[PDB]
Amino acid sequence: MHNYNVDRKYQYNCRIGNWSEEWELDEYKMKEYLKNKEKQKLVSTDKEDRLKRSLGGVNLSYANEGLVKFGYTVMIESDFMNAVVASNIWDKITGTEEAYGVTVTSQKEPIVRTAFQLLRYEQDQYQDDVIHYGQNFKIAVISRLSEKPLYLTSSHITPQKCAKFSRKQEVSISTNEGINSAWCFEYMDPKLRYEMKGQPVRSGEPVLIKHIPTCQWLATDNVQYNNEFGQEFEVFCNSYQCHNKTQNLIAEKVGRKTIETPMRNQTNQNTFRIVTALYP
Amino acid sequence: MREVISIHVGQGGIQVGNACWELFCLEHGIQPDGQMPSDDAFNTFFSETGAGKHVPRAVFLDLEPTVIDEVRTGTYRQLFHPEQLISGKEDAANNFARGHYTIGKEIVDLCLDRIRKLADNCTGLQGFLVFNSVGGGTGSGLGSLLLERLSVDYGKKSKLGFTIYPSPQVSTAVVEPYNSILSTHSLLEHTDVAVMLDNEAIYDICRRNLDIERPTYTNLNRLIAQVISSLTASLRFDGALNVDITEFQTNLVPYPRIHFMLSSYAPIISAEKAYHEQLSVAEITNSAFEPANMMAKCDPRHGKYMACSMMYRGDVVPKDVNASIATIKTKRTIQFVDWCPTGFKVGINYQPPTVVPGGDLAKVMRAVCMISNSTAIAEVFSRLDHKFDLMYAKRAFVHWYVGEGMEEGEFSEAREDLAALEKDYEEVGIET
Amino acid sequence: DDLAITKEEVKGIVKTIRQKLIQKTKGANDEFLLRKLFKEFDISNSGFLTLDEMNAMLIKLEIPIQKRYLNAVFSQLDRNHSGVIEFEEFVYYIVNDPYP
Amino acid sequence: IDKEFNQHVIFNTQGVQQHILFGHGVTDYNKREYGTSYDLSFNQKIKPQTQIYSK
Amino acid sequence: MREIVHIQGGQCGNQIGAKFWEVISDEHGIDPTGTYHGDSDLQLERINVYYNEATGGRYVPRAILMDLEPGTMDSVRAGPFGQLFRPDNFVFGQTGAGNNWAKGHYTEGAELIDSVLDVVRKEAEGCDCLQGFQITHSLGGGTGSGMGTLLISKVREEYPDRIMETFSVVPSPKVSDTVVEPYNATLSVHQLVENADECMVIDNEALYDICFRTLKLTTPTYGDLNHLVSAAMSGVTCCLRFPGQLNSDLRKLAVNLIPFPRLHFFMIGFAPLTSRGSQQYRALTVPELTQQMFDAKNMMCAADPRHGRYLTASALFRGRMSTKEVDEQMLNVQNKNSSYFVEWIPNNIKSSICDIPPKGLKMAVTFVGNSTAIQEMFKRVAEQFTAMFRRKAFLHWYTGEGMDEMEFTEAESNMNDLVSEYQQYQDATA
Ligand SMILES: Nc1nc2c(ncn2[C@@H]2O[C@H](COP(=O)(O)OP(=O)(O)OP(=O)(O)O)[C@@H](O)[C@H]2O)c(=O)[nH]1
Ligand SMILES: Nc1nc2c(ncn2[C@@H]2O[C@H](COP(=O)(O)OP(=O)(O)O)[C@@H](O)[C@H]2O)c(=O)[nH]1
Ligand SMILES: [Mg+2]
Repeated sequence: MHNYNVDRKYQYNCRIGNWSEEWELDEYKMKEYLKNKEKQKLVSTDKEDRLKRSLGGVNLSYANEGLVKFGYTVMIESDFMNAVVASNIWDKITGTEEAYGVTVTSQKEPIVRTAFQLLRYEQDQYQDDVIHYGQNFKIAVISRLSEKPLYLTSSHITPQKCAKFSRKQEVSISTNEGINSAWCFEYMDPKLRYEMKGQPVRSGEPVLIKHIPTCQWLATDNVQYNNEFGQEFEVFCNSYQCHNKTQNLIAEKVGRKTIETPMRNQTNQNTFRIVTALYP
Repeated sequence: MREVISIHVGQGGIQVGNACWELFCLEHGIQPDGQMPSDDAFNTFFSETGAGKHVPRAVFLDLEPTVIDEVRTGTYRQLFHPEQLISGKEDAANNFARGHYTIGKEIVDLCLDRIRKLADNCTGLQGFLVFNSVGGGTGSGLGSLLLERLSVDYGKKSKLGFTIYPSPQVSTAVVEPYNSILSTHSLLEHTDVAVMLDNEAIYDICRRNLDIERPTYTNLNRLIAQVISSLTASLRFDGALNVDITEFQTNLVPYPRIHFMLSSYAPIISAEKAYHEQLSVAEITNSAFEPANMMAKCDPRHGKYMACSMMYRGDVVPKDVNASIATIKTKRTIQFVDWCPTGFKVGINYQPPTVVPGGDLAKVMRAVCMISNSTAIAEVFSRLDHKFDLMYAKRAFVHWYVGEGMEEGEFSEAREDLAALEKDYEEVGIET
Repeated sequence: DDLAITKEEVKGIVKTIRQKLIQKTKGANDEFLLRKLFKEFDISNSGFLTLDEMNAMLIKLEIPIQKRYLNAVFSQLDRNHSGVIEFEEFVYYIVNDPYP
Repeated sequence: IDKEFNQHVIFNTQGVQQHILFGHGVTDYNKREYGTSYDLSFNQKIKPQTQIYSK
Repeated sequence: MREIVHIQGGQCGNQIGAKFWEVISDEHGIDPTGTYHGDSDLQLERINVYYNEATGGRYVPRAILMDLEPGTMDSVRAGPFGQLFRPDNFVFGQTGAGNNWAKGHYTEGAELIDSVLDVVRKEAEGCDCLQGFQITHSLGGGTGSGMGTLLISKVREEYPDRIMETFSVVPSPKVSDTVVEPYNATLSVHQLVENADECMVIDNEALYDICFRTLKLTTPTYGDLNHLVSAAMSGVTCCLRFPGQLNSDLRKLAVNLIPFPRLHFFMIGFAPLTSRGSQQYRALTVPELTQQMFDAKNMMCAADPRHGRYLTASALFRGRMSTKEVDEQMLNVQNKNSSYFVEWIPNNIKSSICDIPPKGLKMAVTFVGNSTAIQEMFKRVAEQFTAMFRRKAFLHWYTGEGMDEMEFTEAESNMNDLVSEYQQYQDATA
């Protein structure tokens, strides 16, 4: 008179009752796990693959006489976060075109995901390879991360497409090769922004990064975001100018100031640091 | 010069049309893609497009698109005319009222336009063939609407119905007696010749002879196809005694009200034991009249015989046919009616039967297809009337008819119409 | 050489192929219809189109282009110069492009 | 505390679910099979007795 | 193409539909990302039946999620396959029902039903040829049994022509989960006989019995429970999604199973159900199927189907089978069960065939029947209602929301009338 469900029960190891069914269920569960390991769809293999491809090694190119020139691999760092920018390809932005988010991260170790290349946007009168202030270029991702080239771009603010947290202008790594890649350097201080045009850009200095189609500066905040690679902040485009208004139009009419010279200070948020390699 | 137009309405009509036209396209040597390899005997069923392929003279009707688009994806997507596969949007759902009183008109007009176009090209149209299942809502309803529409569009033109009635006990639906009675009421005054095509009797034939425990509907469709081919080969193949379809309503119809009959075929054999048997003309004639060989669940021993049209194909001998007929008449257990001294109509064709690869039948040199009209056919009508009225007594399943737009009275007129038909059959059977 | 393929002719061809897919089935569809041929013949599942594959797709979708015009449009479409077209990129160009 | 190996226990030690119809299943049975009578009979021409034959 | 739209309210129907959509996505080869990676072309001709097509090449289920509280819906959006549903089909209240039928049907239900009615409308004119409606809910709770049935009445009002079926999780007297089922259970079942064209019943107690006796699984949860009910869900609509030798739509099943307008309550069963031991040990054959699918202990409600006579029955075979074996099995089981079947109608059994077996299976059978054994459940329901109504227990929170004893009395009388007219056919003779 073998009867099941007899109040207290032991493991399937004992023979009290209903042990065969439990043991067979356990066997078939690991046999399904055998199927999952036979066909390469393991979540563990996926996470390990992503982690290993994200954290590969890389060499930063050395800088001679501290002058940035096209083709080097350099680090881009927000000073206000004191942190280096990286890209998350695996996360997909909400858009018909394929674009991937970029976030700033405190850890500064040289990684493949954290490295970038500088490329000449369009042929220019400057034949020499030294980069200059106010010269358009395109930032490209390392060929190791993706065989296809990926460029950092932005498109004008729309209520249809606003940042998930910051709600402001987006920055996206996309396959677009259009004019949106046009990025330009700018020297930090208000007094000399205009006159620093046409001068070589040297590494290690506090610089500003501005988009051409929008004339917006790229910057970051203490804005929280979550992804695979720990906890990371946001990078976007916005004008963090000082709030007080100045009579630029009336200064124009009187004739004291001309538009190209700026008059409004911008906060420390907007600063960015180019980082080269320590040793050759 | 001579053509016959085929109509396939209802799901069963569709699945029998597929098999029949596969059989005909193989036996005519035309590929499924539609053009003759080239490495006037087709004008009856196929029509030249002018250069290359051949255009079907067939029409397909159904209210549910699964079978139609399945055929459109099948091997004959390159064969069939595009919009002669007329498909609806909503299935009639086994309801005669749905197919006859609400949504049948949105499709019957298109079908009549199509048949105008097909008949206009044809110059020597011989008649119409109709394929449908009685125990299906859309089948019965659309077959009805088509029959009264063509009855006033043409009139005297001949039509033959290879129709599938529900089996006595082997049937799928519960409400099939209703639409069966209504379909019979619709067709008994509009169909020149109608044959029985129930399924379980032929299932028994297959189990007995082919020795199979597991056949399906495909074999049924194939064998019905072979019967149709045997019947229609006389119009397109040379023979010593050619019989036209017009010699059906003049030889198998003693009275206008009696036009229901049943078919049979011989020999049925597999490829394993065919070479070890005789298969003589006398034997295939004797087996054709064997009571269990009937394709319909009807016992000929319980009624008299009126007229049999039996046709041979192959290298048959008229003298041997006459000898077999003499032996049949000599046998006592088959008895004819007194007022019909001669009741055999024989035709001879020289084309041997075709064999489809992958089918059950083997290659044979002689074959006979027989169509018999007998007074014993009233048994199926009586049993269907019982299955009707037992559940008809207390207004069962009636409101899905009446609230659809059907009037409640028509079942009555069907009842006394079938009663008068049965009285006609049992009055004819008496001796004079 | 008889002639080189001209930009306005390229625009005409792309407009024709761009309009042809609209006529079939419904408005929201034609994306699944284009994807479905790629599923039908992309055996390796890698996601890369080729010259002959695109020729086949055009032949299926009632568009017999010249070999030369097909090479011209292929070259215009690809900048990688690898002789392979990403299916999603081709779909985005043909279907979602504000510019003619 | 388990974190990574917690996948193993949730997968094999009574997670509050059941795994993808594998209780309903039938040596290896995913074997999603499909073929309709028309799609098999009249086109590739396999013998009607040789169809069915459940396995 | 004769597409059907899904609606579900309350956490019960939410779970049922969530797992049903997982089953359908698995069957059709749709990833939780909504992108198709099937193997056949045969999975794609009938995608429009359940999935609409959106930008990016993805598909969206045409389902509506309604509730008076957001907890279970936030759970389902976080669960697997939660990304298939559009964010617009979630509708939720901030109050909840609290197992109060009046709250879910009169005060909060009426004011909230406008949005859900609007969305179901726009989706309904979204489709070309609408086929019907299916609803999944539990009558033992507040929000479901109230708001769902109010939507039932409204939709039946604006669409008198279409067909509508509901899947009702009813309270079992043995397994008790709340103190006040009978009141709102009777209130809901009253409003079902007049509007629902099809209603089929599921019971937690008997479904537990299935899980613990047939499957013999040591510690079942709600997951495999919902898996069984979802398998039953999907087994009925196979012909509308796949080719078969005998197609049969929901209207055909209705007109072929229901004799009278007020007998539209149904009992369902699924086969082959087996324990985790004998999968490779028992041969899958039509005789074994037909034997198991008429086992009384295979049904999902406490009602014993041996205690009455079957009015109509239907079996929907899936997979490649010969038609004869089905036919003779049906007729033989009809003949040796003459005393257990009604006599005045002959051949009260439907056989339907679809040629696509389920995932991981070679054959399957879904049984739907209408029997005089279902009314025993309403005897328990009526006895409980009368006993707890005689002392006027818990009546006053209902009546403090615009209710009075008139509707309770009329619902009780109507349900007893239904029981009477359903039982008088049991002993009827022609
Ligand atoms: N001989 C034969 N009969 C068939 C076939 N298919 C269906 N039937 C018969 O048709 C009856 C049911 O009607 P169906 O043909 O299936 O369907 P319908 O006639 O289109 O009517 P609806 O079901 O309302 O769509 C069954 O009882 C069968 O006897 C077939 O392929 N061959
Ligand atoms: N099958 C099944 N039954 C459930 C589920 N959740 C709840 N139930 C049943 O529903 C009953 C309670 O219903 P309730 O939550 O009050 O319904 P509501 O008030 O409309 O939300 C319990 O007796 C359970 O048996 C589920 O996920 N699956
Ligand atoms: Mg049909």
